[PDB]
Amino acid sequence: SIMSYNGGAVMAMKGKNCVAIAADRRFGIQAQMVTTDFQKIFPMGDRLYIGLAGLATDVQTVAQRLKFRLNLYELKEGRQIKPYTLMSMVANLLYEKRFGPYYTEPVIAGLDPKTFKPFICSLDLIGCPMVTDDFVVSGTCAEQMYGMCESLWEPNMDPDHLFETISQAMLNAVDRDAVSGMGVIVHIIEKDKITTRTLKARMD
Amino acid sequence: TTIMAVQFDGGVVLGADSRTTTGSYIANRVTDKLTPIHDRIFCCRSGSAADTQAVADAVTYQLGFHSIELNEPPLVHTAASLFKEMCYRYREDLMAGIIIAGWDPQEGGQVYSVPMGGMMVRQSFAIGGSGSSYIYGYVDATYREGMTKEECLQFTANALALAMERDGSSGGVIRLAAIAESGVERQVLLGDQIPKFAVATL
Amino acid sequence: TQNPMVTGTSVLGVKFEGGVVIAADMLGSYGSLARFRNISRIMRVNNSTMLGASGDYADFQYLKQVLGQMVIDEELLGDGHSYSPRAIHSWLTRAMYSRRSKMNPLWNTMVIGGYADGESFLGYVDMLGVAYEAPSLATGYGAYLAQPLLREVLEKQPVLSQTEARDLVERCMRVLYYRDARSYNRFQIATVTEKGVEIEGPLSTETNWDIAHMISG
Amino acid sequence: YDRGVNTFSPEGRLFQVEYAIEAIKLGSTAIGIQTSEGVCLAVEKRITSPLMEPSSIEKIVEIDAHIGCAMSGLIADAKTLIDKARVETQNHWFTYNETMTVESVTQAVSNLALQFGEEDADPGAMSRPFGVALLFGGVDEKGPQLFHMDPSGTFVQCDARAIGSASEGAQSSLQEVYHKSMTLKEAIKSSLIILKQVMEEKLNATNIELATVQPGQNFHMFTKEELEEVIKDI
Amino acid sequence: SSIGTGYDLSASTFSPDGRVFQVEYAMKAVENSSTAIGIRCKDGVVFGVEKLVLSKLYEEGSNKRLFNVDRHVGMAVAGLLADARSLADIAREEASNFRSNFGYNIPLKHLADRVAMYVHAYTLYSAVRPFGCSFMLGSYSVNDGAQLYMIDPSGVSYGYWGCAIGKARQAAKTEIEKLQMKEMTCRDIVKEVAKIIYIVHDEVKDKAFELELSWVGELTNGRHEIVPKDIREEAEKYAKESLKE
Amino acid sequence: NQYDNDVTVWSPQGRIHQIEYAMEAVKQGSATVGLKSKTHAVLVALKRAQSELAAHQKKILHVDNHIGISIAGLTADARLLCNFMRQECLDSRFVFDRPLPVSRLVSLIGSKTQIPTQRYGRRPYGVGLLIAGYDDMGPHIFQTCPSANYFDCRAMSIGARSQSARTYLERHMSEFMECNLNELVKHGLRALRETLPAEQDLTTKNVSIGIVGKDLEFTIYDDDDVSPFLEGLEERPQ
Amino acid sequence: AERGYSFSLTTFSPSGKLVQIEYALAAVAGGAPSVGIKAANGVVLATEKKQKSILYDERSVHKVEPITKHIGLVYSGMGPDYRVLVHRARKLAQQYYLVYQEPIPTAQLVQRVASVMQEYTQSGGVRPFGVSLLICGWNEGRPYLFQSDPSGAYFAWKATAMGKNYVNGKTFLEKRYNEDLELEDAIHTAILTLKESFEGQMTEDNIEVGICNEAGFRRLTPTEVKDYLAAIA
Amino acid sequence: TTIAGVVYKDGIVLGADTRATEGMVVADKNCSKIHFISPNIYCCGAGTAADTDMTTQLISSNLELHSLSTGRLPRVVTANRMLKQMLFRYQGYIGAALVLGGVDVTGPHLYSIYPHGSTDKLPYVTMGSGSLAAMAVFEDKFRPDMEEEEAKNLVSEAIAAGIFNDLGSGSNIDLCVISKNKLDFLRPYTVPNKKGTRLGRYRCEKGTTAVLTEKITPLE
Amino acid sequence: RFSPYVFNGGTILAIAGEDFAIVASDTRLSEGFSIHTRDSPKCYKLTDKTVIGCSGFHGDCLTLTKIIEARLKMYKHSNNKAMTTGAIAAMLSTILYSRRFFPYYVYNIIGGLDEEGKGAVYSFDPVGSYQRDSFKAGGSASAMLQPLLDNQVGFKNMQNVEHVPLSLDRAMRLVKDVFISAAERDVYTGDALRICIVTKEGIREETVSLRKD
Repeated sequence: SIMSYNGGAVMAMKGKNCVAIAADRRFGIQAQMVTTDFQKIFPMGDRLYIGLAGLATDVQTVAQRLKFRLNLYELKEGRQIKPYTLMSMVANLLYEKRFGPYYTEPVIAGLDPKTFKPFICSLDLIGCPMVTDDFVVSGTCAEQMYGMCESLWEPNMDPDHLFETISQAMLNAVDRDAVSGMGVIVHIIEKDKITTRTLKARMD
Repeated sequence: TTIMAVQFDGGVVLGADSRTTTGSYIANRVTDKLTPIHDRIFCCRSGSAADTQAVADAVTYQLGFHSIELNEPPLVHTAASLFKEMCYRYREDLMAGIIIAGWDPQEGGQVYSVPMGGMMVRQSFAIGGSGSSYIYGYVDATYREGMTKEECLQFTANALALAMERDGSSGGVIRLAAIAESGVERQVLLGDQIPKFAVATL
Repeated sequence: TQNPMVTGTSVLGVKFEGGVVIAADMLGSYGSLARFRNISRIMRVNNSTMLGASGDYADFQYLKQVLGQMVIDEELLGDGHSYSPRAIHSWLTRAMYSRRSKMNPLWNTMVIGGYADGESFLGYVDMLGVAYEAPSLATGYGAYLAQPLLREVLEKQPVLSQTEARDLVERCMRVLYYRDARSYNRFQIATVTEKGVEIEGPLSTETNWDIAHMISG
Repeated sequence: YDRGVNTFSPEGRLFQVEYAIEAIKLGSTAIGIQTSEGVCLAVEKRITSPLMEPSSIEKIVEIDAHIGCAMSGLIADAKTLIDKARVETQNHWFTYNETMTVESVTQAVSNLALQFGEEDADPGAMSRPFGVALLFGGVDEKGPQLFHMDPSGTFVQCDARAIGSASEGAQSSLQEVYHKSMTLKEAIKSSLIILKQVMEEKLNATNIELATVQPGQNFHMFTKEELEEVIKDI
Repeated sequence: SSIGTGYDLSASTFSPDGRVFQVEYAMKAVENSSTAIGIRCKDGVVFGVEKLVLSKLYEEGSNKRLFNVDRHVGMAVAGLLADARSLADIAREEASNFRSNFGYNIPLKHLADRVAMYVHAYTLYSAVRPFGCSFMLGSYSVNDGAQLYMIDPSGVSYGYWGCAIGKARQAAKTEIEKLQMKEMTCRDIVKEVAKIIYIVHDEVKDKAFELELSWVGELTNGRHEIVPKDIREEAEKYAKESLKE
Repeated sequence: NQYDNDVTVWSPQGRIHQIEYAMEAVKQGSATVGLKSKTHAVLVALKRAQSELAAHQKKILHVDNHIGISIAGLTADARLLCNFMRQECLDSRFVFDRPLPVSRLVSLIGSKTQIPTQRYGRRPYGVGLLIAGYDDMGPHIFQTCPSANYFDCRAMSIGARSQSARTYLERHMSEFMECNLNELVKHGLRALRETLPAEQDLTTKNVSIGIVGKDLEFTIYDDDDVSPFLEGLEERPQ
Repeated sequence: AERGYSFSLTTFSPSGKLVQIEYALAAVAGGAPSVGIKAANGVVLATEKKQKSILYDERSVHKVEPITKHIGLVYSGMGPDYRVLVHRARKLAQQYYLVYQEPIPTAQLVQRVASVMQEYTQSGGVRPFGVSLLICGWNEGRPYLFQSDPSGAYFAWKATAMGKNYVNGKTFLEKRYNEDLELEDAIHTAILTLKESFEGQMTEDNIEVGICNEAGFRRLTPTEVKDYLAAIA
Repeated sequence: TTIAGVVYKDGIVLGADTRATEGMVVADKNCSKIHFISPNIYCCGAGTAADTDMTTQLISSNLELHSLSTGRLPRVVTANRMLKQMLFRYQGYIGAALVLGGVDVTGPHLYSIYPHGSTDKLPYVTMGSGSLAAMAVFEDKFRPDMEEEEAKNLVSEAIAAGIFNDLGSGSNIDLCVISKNKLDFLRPYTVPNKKGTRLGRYRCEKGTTAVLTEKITPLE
Repeated sequence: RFSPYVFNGGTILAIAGEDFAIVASDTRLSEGFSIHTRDSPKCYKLTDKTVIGCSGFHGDCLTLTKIIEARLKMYKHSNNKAMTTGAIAAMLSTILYSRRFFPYYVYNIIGGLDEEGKGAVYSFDPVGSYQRDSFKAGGSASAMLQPLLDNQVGFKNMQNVEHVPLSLDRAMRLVKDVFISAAERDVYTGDALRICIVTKEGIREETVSLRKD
């Protein structure tokens, strides 16, 4: 498959007044790993991140064109973008290529810049949006991530517990996938700060 | 699908089954396959539902504008020619078997066939659709020059009943419509109103 | 046309003294179904030429329309000029080759007959643009069944009368009705003389079936 | 008062074409002579400063090994036509494997005649006529030929012809001295003589250019020394 | 009735009194043209044209102002000739396309409407100029009857029993209104047409001329045809003799 | 003067001045004559030279085996039209394998030339043509003007001082239909001759002849191939 | 046949003026007057919808038009131009909604419409719009009132007037109006500033009013306008 | 996916399930399949999710423009025409299967719209992988001129049939009731499905995840 | 599906002498196992010094022929002269290559005189690769004709035999002989044989009978 050509995993998780997004760090071509520091999570404003898994080229390209349109948005209007709005923007961007799609399944995680209410979502390769109140996953180890997230996720979690949960989910899901891993990175974001961590992970 | 049209003196008679299938499943067991193109011009559709609906709408539009611009009741041959043009020009992209029939103050009651190729021919009677195959013989041995309107009605009713009995892609209810200078008389034969034939026993 | 639908089979043609005769059954077949048993596959193209078509009937109707318009357009001028049979043949050749080269052919095989300036004309045009002249022509199964008979006669008596030609044509059509499963016992004969183009109505072929009683011995 | 570029005068002419003809009358004068031994083309360089390198002034160019061209008027406009002519000859060679006739090349360049206009045209079409007169000198199956072309598009074969500011005088002088049996030497000599007559500066080796095309020899532009040997015999 | 201060240089410009002078000038070009008349009776339509000969060097039947637009539709023009020919080509193409798309011969009123819309299209923009011609279309059918329409440079199209265009328009019309064409036959009409032409002709200002005559009716099975040399010369003789009174 | 500069502008009196000014371009060209018998069609044209050291302008062009033309006016427009006619003839032979009827070629020229007399920024063709042809209806001489109008002539002449030729031709029309080729070309040459002062006359240097007929493809004669025609004329003296 | 003039009809004068724009503004300052007031909890638009006969059906054409569910428009100047701009504005709003799935901010709509207006001052073969627009909107809690002129320039107002006597209406507004007004009081002073010009008996069918609170834009019923025109309610 | 629609005495009942699957894995347990077209017109969507989304949104937009211009409430025929013509133009490459229902000046109207552009006007329709079960329910228990609660019960029953008999369907039931003077966008109708209560606490305590790198970024 | 090509058979031969050129072909037009006609020669006179033989797909043969005619006329109009044989060869090369991605299914052999009056033969491939030859056979029976001509005209594999130039007489009887043998072994070759002789005098045409089976 095309999505499995580079592999990778991206997850987002809701908390109390916080939110989390994580991704593995492997960039490989089929069986061969090329790099272990590949960026799959991109800041789209303060307290608003997007996670892109799938074909590495389209990860980078979608990220870049997204930053393009986003910067234009934040210039024309005098405000940072709302999460729903970013989701609709990405959806539009992906559906523009309905018959020649980018091979990425984006995940959005952020807090409403006006309020603080956590928001998460995921989209098709052709931009079908899906919002949940618990978690979203995308990647070559989707079934694994689902398995972990359905068993670990509690509703009203505090930053530390959200962290531990999303970290264990990502680690244990990725460790049952051959083309995902070589490290995990987690952004846990709350109203006042953003914590970025790299997990101790297997490198095989 | 089984469609049928018979021409008589004062006008024409149209008949169709009501079964629309997607595979072996019946998406619609009560389809209207007799479609008004003008006040006294109808078409019988067969083939792709999307194709025939689209084409019929387009022809209705064109013919409406045409009739307004001429300030005259449109010719049946004209509607038939419009169908012919569309069905021939896009013959590789359409799957449609059409029967255009109606009345016209200039040439009276008329029936035209526009089969899948895009050719057009006038006929005394016309049949079309999957089920038509099973009633070619019957319709050939039962037809008779100079039928009355009610005779043509009973005729199409019988033929369609037989076809529907034999063809799996045909069935449901029978829709009839007589067209003449008088106007349009539509009726529906269902259940026991549908002609029955003695089934072999011993 | 990529997939022919309603089709007509063989078309026959033969030159004779001061004229040309063309024959074709009135059947439009839908695969193996004898669906439309009363259509003409012969067109009068002005007063000195005529056309017969095998293959897709819809494309034949299209060609009939275009040609008709051309003839009308020309006769509007009244400049004492008219399309010769050879000219119609040339045009048809160019058209078929053009459609062929666009990979969107007219699925027809056509026989053009004509009489002009004291000479008989008989031309064959393919759907690929293969065209030629000959004293006798037969499309489809006629090319396998009728043409050997026609040639057999014409290489023992090159000059035929109208009657000899008509008889020959009737015999050939009979053979076709015997051996072609997509023919019909109802045909037309079209003739060009200096008097113009005549299209004789529905003719039947007499058939013999005595060999039905030669089973055992 | 502004009118279209394709407007007729009540006399039946195109204003732009006529004004272009007028624009030629300011050009450097040029002389062509046709002869059974070859065709010669001579033109004054019109150096306006000692600081200007005169070798960068070419009013005579090679269209092909058997066809040369001398130009007068707006040289910038001439460059386009020259290139088009060369391309034309090369296309003809490519297609038919044989050289172009001088008349054919001339006709080709003449096809770009009244190909100007405002409305109903390509966005890369010419807005005005070419303000240039041309003299084609060549050798083919019909022998040595010489043709003349003006912004009207009308081209004609000529035995001896002058274009430029001193066109009339030079043409008269040519008429007085031309006969269909001259040698190439007499032709070149005559050309240089009349040129010296009409030129305002003193004729010398770095003041004009001269080129010949003979049946046995490809297009040749005369060197400085080769020019000196001729100017010697004034 | 004569304003020319830039208000008459384009068809995209109204005059302050609500007029388009370019169209009026084209009409004026029609007025300066030789006269052509057409008349409709109970079994068809007849056309007559006063074709002025500018030189004896021109052949008989040069510069015809009678056209075959369709096998059932004839056309008579007056005004700038080349324009008339172009409009004839337009009419022909319209009729052809109608046949190809609908299967039957185009109704005359419809052909008229179409060509007239085409003509009107040239009276709106500065990019093009109005047609310097007026024309008549004649036709006959058993299902429609005999029909005669007229179209002017503005794009106006009307149905007539009798009509005329060119120099002697009104005089010709006065001569026409004396006829009871609703009861006469084309046969009887040809003579009257030729007659009215010979009357209306001005032999002093205009030198020699040639008479054009066109049939279209039940006598011709609906085909627009030229009047035979016989009937033509008969009508001409009738005219010349009727001219001496 | 405000109805002078655009072809899309009618004058208040029903005229188009650009068309007429274009017509004036025909008169600026050297005279040419064309006449027909019942078997042959002949163009005769007075060539014309700038200076004595320049050859004489081509006046007769070949179009198709059965059709040739004589030009008068802008030579560029002449070559334009010539290429158009050639292409149309080629098209006709390609599609129908029969030569293109002369009257139809002419009609096509009319259609093509009418177009730019109605569009803004466009100009009429500044050239008049005489067309000699032969088809199924015999010989033909046609005349085309910048006004996009055309005429079927029995004989004609256009260009500078062509009124004289027009008069002469108008005198001897009744002879033409029964003349032989030599006599026809003779008459054409006389018609062309009357367009000159008594000082100058025809030569093998300033005359081009073009003939087409039932037994002869369109052919152009000039230089020494004209001599057999001229050497057979009456030295018309003042 | 037709193509199009490709040159500007609007050009700089030697004084540095875009004459056609100022003439367009002259066309605006000759039309029926309109008033707009932003009032803390809402916005009011009102205009003189004075017909020319009793034959005119005033229940057929409107001057106060909705653009979406939260944005409204009125104008001063030429009607047809306004109608064009209304269609265009609605289209723009819907494009925005299709891309962002979020109702268009009033300022953004104003900017886009203004861009369209600017095009017709520079593109070929066209004259500028003879219309000034007043645009009201509810977005992000706050209320919004903008004005866009034929040059394509726009301004945010607390309150303003356009059309005939717009200067005196403007002064009247500057004095007899200020912030912390409820929408009701704003409607009151709006009909009051329109009445400073409406020559004749100002009925419930002589003027048109539209409101914009955080419940959406809507046109006031003639009944409600009658109740307000009772110099009370 | 199981979507259905029915015509009752006072209007129209639309029904849908809420499961969204990617392959044979449930991605969404609470997907909204009932889309807003106009205040009086709604549309259930099966087939390619993105295509139904964009199609339905586009038509909603164009219809808002239409009603804004006309000043009247949109008709259902209009929605049907726009949808079917757009879909036919794309020759089935837009995988939108739709149940379109609404109330007009001419009354209640229910169409089913197929991705190729064919439509059917019927008193009851079903679309989706679970359409045959729902259709069975309808063909067994449908009568003309039902009352509101009866119709709601019938539709919810059909959607339930789909939910429990089709692997493509599941979770909750959404209804949308549209009458001449009421709009009941009940979401969801009734969730006949529940995750079983967690028997364990797999809660991880702080420090149980080893960290290699940390970086705190203060905001504002 | 649909194939725009069909093989129509036909054999073609051309020989170049010191002062002559022969271009010969059979007259049979066939398709599949049938005879379309027995009177359809593959030779076409282009100029008075040049003849071309075209074998293969008949539709392309016709089309190509007419294109060549039109373009000859065009060169004449444009240059006031006729095309030389070499010029026609080169032009043909370009015409054939213009269809590089949808070829004319035509094997062409040009035979005529150059400008020195000497015999010239040009052989082509369907995309316009062309060379000059002393003699060349193309078409169905090409492989039967070529080796004999290599033997009797090229004197290949012949020891102590005088290298006398080919006379017209001998060339003619050679052409007749090879076509007679080909008619025996090739089912596509037969019915009749047309020979075109090209010399300063012009173009002669001779017709010989072949067997009709």
